[PDB]
Amino acid sequence: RFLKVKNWETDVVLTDTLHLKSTLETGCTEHICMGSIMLPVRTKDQLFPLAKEFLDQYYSSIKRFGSKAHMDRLEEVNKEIESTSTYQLKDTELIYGAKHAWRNASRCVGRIQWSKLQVFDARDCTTAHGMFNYICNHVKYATNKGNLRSAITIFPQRTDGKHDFRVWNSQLIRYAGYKQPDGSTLGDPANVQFTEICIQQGWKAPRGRFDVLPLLLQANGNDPELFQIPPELVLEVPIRHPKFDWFKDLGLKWYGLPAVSNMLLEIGGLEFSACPFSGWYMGTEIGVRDYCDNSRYNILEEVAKKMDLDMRKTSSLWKDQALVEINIAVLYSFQSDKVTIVDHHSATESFIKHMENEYRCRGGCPADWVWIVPPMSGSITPVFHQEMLNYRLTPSFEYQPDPWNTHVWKG
Amino acid sequence: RFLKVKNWETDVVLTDTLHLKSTLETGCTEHICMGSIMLPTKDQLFPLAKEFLDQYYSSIKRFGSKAHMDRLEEVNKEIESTSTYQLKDTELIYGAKHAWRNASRCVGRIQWSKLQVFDARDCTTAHGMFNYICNHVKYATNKGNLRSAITIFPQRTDGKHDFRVWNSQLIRYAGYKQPDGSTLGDPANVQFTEICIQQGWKAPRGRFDVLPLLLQANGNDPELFQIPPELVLEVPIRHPKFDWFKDLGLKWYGLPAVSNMLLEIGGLEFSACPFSGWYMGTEIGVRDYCDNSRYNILEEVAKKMDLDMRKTSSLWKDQALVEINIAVLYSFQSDKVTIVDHHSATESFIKHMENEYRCRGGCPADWVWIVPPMSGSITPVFHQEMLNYRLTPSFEYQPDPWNTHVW
Ligand code: HEM
Ligand code: HEM
Ligand SMILES: Cc1cc(N)nc(CCc2cccc([C@@H](O)Cc3cc(C)cc(N)n3)c2)c1
Ligand SMILES: Cc1cc(N)nc(CCc2cccc([C@@H](O)Cc3cc(C)cc(N)n3)c2)c1
Ligand SMILES: C[C@H](O)[C@H](O)[C@H]1CNc2nc(N)[nH]c(=O)c2N1
Ligand SMILES: C[C@H](O)[C@H](O)[C@H]1CNc2nc(N)[nH]c(=O)c2N1
Ligand SMILES: [Zn+2]
Repeated sequence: RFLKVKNWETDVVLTDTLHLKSTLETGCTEHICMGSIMLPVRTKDQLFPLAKEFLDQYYSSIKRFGSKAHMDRLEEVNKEIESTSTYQLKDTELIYGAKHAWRNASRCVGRIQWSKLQVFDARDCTTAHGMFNYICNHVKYATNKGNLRSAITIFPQRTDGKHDFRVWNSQLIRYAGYKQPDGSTLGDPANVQFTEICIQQGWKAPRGRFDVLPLLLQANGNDPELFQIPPELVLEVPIRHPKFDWFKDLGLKWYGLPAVSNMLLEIGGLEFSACPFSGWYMGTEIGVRDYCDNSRYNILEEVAKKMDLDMRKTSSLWKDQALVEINIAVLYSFQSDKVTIVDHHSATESFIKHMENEYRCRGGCPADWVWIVPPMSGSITPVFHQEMLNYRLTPSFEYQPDPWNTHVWKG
Repeated sequence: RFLKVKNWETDVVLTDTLHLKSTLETGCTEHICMGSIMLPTKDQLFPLAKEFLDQYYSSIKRFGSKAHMDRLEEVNKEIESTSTYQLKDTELIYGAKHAWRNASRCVGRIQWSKLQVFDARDCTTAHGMFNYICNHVKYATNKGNLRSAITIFPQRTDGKHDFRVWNSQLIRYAGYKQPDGSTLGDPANVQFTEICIQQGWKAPRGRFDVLPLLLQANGNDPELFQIPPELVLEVPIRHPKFDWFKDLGLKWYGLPAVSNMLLEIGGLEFSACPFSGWYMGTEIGVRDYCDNSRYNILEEVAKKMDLDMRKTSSLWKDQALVEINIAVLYSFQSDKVTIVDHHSATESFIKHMENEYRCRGGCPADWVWIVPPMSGSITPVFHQEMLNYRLTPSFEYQPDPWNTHVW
């Protein structure tokens, strides 16, 4: 069965057949849409179908479907599963797998870049210290002195789920936050809980507004250990505004490398539970969400103050006014320092073109509108007017519970 | 099956039980989410009627009472005979108010229980419909102190006797494309603005030309009528800071009044049912003025602001968009015409959601439509998980008359 999506701005219609190859389930039914819900160990029995499915895709993409090499590989994975209850991916398979997961990520506006991903294979890693080493090379390579490059590092897959590799950090680089006894937060409120663990694990806290957290790393199901990213490796950008000279005196800066480290890469039924990946920022991620969410740095008040806006009635749109100024400043700061960044008009325009192309070549592009539309200026970007279909393909990135909620402490 | 929703800005958690009473379908399956898609007999009539009368009698705490059963009985008899039935006034009022209460795409529902219902079921002609509509407009407008209202024309019968209002809103500006290539006035209304001339309207050939009402009673060819200009309240748009703003010569009408929808009560189809309330600011400033296939004034306003229009990253569109929206709010407020800003309306709807969770056990809401088209993440609805499902009574879309009416 075929499906059509329409663009309401341009009247362009497209046709999805790709949703037919859809394995996983959405959370919705005929009677309920869960489209805005934030969050919607394997036996051999369930493993071999998922293995075969994946290897069938892999072998079409290299145009060797049904080849002797396709058949032998199947045969060999089969054997290894019945013998060992799991299997190992070839290098090329891991590469293709990680690229496809990104490509299938329906919540990512950045997917035009999907085919340029530097995959680091850290499947020989055995210790935390090893993890730290791999991650440092990740950070340095992806940073590339401000000329950011997409990359991901892949640690050893789950086995019995008692020997997990995890990167406790949600991102490799993120600022501390510290709840004060008067109730106010210093630094990033998003990171309070994780900062406390870090403190607990013996991290000595500088207790400033922009302290970079230490990596907290678990190998082979062991207790996690702390490590300090070398600060020479952490690219940061001081936030100034092109016209507003007082802007710099707000004391704000942000780091340049967005690197998500808490998700799970599923490839052919294998679970890679530490797979930190990184790209570059869309301006709004910092300027709208990081600075301006009420449960984050929440600088709207102080920026609006300094702008002397009328703050006495919301109807003055003073909140909206400051929000724009702050995003102007984020883009200007990064561009001035030659650190890769993309604005939301440009990101969304690019994505429309990716999506169209994806329909042409692939028969579809799963896309989550709730997440693809930017958190400011929604309707003046072309994605707002784009109908999208959301469905789950593997390989894929999935969420996983926070490790402190599930970890068996060794002491 | 007892579902939770979380606010991620406040950690507030509500449990939804109301979705279990869902009678309509979404477009979504286990395998595909369609959340972002704009438009996805005696027999079936009795259950629909029963289900409706059941909620009615329950709402007035007379569930399973004498009066309840008798009514079920009476409606049963009438169906058996006439192949339809008629709603009592009280039911009609409940039906409409509830159709609005169940509108998952509407942010303005905190107001749902104060809808003024005008029973136009006794109407028989376009002139009649015109008269009923003018009274609606005048009552609703109320000199700027806008009031919610809906006017209900007769229900569908055999579906060749349909009452329809061909306009998509009662009050909308004409659109005509010119030899030059582009468009004058409002590009959304081009096709209809033609159907009006292709029907005999002389057009004042201007921008903000209020279009003629085009009315269809009992299935007949539809007829033209000009709403007395004195009944169309308009607001000249100016900026509280920028005096050149007014020189763009922009105005907007005060009365948003949707007129092409179909209202379904207890299986009955009210296909002419224009309803109106008041504007949230962004509807005009973000959508009407700034959409590319609408008035598209951003490029023009940005100029007068002397912004850097060289590169997308100066956020000039965004900068302008805010000022425009300041100007709309400012003007309406100055002229004491009712209007609500997106911050206030979303705060109100969060409050409404609260209310509905504890009083009704839930509140269907379509996130894609509830979050405003600007400044999304700084309004509280952005961070609010919503569950979307279809309840009844309801408003529903229906095909453009001209594609359908037998001429
Ligand atoms: C090229 C630079 C990139 C940009 C500008 C970009 C943009 C984004 C943005 C704006 C979001 C929504 C995040 C939010 O606002 O909360 C997102 C989500 C996502 N992105 Fe991309 N992205 C990029 C690279 C990548 C890479 C390299 C991967 C993995 C290989 C990736 C995978 C995802 C995933 C899995 C999500 C969903 C997160 C979730 O479900 O919580 N992104 N991306
Ligand atoms: C009180 C002032 C009101 C405000 C501020 C309000 C606000 C809104 C907004 C912002 C939308 C999304 C529309 C768009 O962007 O195109 C909306 C849609 C809707 N509203 Fe309300 N509304 C109000 C009164 C009413 C009344 C009186 C009714 C009916 C009695 C109603 C029923 C609907 C319906 C049925 C839709 C969209 C239907 C669809 O597309 O499926 N609204 N309204
Ligand atoms: C609070 C919260 C709740 C929840 N249920 N899920 C989440 C995860 C969502 C998320 C949060 C921050 C950063 C990203 C990331 O997606 C940010 C990112 C990553 C990459 C690689 C590139 C880029 N431009 N941006 C994703 C967060
Ligand atoms: C182009 C298009 C195509 C399509 N298939 N559907 C639509 C959506 C239908 C719609 C359009 C404009 C305004 C409203 C209305 O929702 C606008 C409105 C109505 C009321 C009563 C109050 C208020 N504040 N605002 C509804 C649009
Ligand atoms: C494609 C997308 O579904 C469509 O543009 C929707 C999105 N959200 C909307 N939200 C509102 N309030 N009004 C709209 O017209 C739309 N349009
Ligand atoms: C409730 C809702 O799902 C949630 O607040 C979402 C909405 N859209 C988003 N979109 C992006 N890009 N990032 C987010 O964190 C969110 N949060
Ligand atoms: Zn859905």
